[PDB]
Amino acid sequence: MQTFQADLAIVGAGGAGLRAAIAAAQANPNAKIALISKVYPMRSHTVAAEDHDSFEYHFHDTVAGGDWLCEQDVVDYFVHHCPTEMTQLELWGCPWKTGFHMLHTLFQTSLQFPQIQRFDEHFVLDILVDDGHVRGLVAMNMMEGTLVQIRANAVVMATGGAGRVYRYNTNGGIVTGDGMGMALSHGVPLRDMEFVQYHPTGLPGSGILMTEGCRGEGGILVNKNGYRYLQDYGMGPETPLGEPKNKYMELGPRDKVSQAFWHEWRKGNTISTPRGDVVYLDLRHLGEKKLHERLPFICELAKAYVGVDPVKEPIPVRPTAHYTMGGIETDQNCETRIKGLFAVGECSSVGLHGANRLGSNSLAELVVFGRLAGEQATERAATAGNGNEAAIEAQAAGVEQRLKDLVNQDGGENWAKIRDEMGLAMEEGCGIYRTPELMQKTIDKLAELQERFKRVRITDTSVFNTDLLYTIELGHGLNVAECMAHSAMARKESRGAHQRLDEGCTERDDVNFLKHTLAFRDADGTTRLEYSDVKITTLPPA
Amino acid sequence: KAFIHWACRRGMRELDISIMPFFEHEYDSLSDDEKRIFIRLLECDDPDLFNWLMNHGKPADAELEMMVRLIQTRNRERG
Ligand SMILES: *Cc1cc2c(cc1C)nc1c(=O)[nH]c(=O)nc-1n2C[C@H](O)[C@H](O)[C@H](O)COP(=O)(O)OP(=O)(O)OC[C@H]1O[C@@H](n2cnc3c(N)ncnc32)[C@H](O)[C@@H]1O
Ligand SMILES: [K+]
Repeated sequence: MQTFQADLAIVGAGGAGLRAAIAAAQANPNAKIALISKVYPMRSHTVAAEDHDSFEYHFHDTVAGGDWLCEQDVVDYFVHHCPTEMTQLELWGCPWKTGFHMLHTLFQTSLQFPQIQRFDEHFVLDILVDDGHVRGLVAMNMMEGTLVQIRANAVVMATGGAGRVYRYNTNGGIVTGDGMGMALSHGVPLRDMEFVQYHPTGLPGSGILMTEGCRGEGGILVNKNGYRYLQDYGMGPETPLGEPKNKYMELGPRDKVSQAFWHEWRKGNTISTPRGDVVYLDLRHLGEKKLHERLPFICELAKAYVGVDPVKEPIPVRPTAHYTMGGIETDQNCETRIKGLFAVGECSSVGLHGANRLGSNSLAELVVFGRLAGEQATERAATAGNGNEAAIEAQAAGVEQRLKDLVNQDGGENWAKIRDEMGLAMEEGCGIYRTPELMQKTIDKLAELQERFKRVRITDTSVFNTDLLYTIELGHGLNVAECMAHSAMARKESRGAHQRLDEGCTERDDVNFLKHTLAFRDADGTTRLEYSDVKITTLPPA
Repeated sequence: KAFIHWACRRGMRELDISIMPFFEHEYDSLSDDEKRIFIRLLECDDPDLFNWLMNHGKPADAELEMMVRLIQTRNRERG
C-alpha cells in the first residue's frame, strides 16, 4: 500500500470532476489535488454528449420540467451561474459535439495546473470515513496491480450515472454507479433514484442512441403497419412528409413519444426482433443527398450496428434508458451527510433536475456545480484538522482484506449472468410505465440476484483481475438497482419520468408525494426508504 | 498484456461494440507487430476512433488507416 497525502481527492475525471479540479486549483494554489479516474479522462461518458434569455424562463422550465420535485434555491443558483460558466469555458478555448469540446477544454485547462495530480487508470474501491468525516480513499492502480492509499480531507464523488444497470442502455460500459455504491456503503442515501429518463430512439440490442436530428430533418416513426402512430396519442395532426413542426408528431414531447412506443407495444403494434421489440425510424424519403449533408454519420452508424442502409430500409429503434436524475444526496453546496464528502455531476442529486432533467441542463450542471463542489470542498479541506489515525489506517487495511476475501471467494456463480438478469429485471420492472406487480417481480429478482452475488467466482486471471473489478461494479450496480426499484414501487403517484398504470397512482399527487425519495442501505443488506421535503421558494405546485 | 483489455472500455457506447468484441473474438489471430497498430491506435481520441470507423475521415499514419480497414472488414464478417 503506497500512500499519497492530498488536500482533496476527486473521484471522476469527466466534465464535473475536471471542472471541480480546476476550481480547487484556482481556489487554493497551494493544494495537492488528486484527480482519479478508471479511464483516461478523455474517455469519460462526457465525451459522448452531442431559453436562457431569462433567468425566470429558465428557472420556470427547470422546475416545471422536473414536475415540482426540484430544490428551487439550487435551481436559482444554477440558472444564475450558467452564463458565468459558459463564458469561462469559451475563454478557456472552447470554440463558440458539445460534450467533447467541453471535456477537451476542461482537460487541456487542467494540464496548466501543477496542483492537479491525475491518477489515470485507477479504480477507487472505497472511501475512508471516521467520526462522520471523510478522510480519503483507497484505489487500485490498474496498469500495475498495486493499491494506493490517498488521504484527503475532502473527497468529491464525480463518478457519473447509474445507467449500465439496464440491459439496454445508452451509456458506456464505464458508467456503472460506482460512486453511488460507495456512498451507500457508508450510509449516505441515494435520492430520487426512481426517476430514470429514457431516450425515445435507441438501437435495439446495443442501446446506441439515434439523435433527435433524425427527426428534426424529417424522419418518421411508424409501427408494423407503416402508420405514423404518434398522431393517435395527443401529438397534434399528422404533419406532411418532409415538413415537421416542433412539438408535433416526431418532434413531440420526448416523454410522450416514449409512452407512445409502450402503448404501441401493448396494442400488438410493435415488431418482434432479435433482442427487443422495435418500431421504425424511417429515413428513406429524405434521400442520400440529404442524408449525406445533414445526418452524415447516421448512415454508417446504422450499417454498423443494426446492419441497415437507412436509404433502403428503416432503422429499428426503441426507447432506451439514458439519464438518471437521482444520485448521491447533496445539500446546496454539493456536500453529503458525511462531512467533507461531496458529490457532483450525474452521480449526485443536488436537487436541480427534480423528476425530469430539462434539455442540456445536464452538461451545464457539470461546470456550474463542478465549480461549486470544487470551491466548497477546498474550503472544507482547510478546516477539518486531522483524524484518528489508527481508525483510518485500520479502514484502509480493511479494504485490503475485503479485497482478498473477494479473490478466490467461495462460490460458483457467474457474474456475467448475474449482471444480465439484473439488466432484464430493470427493463421489465422499472421501464416507461410501472405496475406494482412488475415492480415486485423485479424487486424479488434483485433480492435473489444479490444473494447469488455473495457467491460469485473471481477466477485467477492474474496481478489484480479485470474479473474482480467487473464484479465490484456489479455489486455497486446491484445495490443501486434495488434503490431504484424499491423507490419506484414505493412512490404511489405518477411524476415526470416515473409513470404508473395502476389505480391510485396515475396522477401527480402534490398533497402526499411532494417529497424526495431517500434510499438508504443498512449493514444487514436491506433497503430503507425515507422522504424529505422539497424546497419551494418562488414556485408552489401548479 | 491483458491491460489492453482495459484500453478497450470507451466513453461512447459505439466503441464498446466495435473494439471490445474484436479484441475478444480475434486479436490473438493476426498478431506479431501488426498489433503494433492496435495498441498505437487505442492511444487516440474517442471521436476519432468512432469517426475513422464510420469513414467520416481517415487517420493520418496510414499504417493506422490499414488497421481501420482490418477492424471494419473483420467485423463486417462477424454478426
Ligand atoms: C451516455 C450519454 C449521455 C448524454 C448524451 C449522450 C450519451 C450517449 N448526450 C447528452 C446531450 O446531448 N446533452 C446533455 O445535456 N447530456 C447528454 N448526456 C448526459 C451527460 O453527457 C452526462 O450526464 C454527463 O456527461 C455526466 O458527466 P459526469 O462528469 O458527471 O461524469 P462522467 O462523464 O460519466 O464521468 C465519470 C467519471 O468517473 C470516473 N469513475 C467512475 N467510477 C470510478 C471508479 N470506481 N473509480 C475511479 N474513477 C471512476 C470515470 O472514469 C469518469 O471519468
Ligand atoms: K443526476
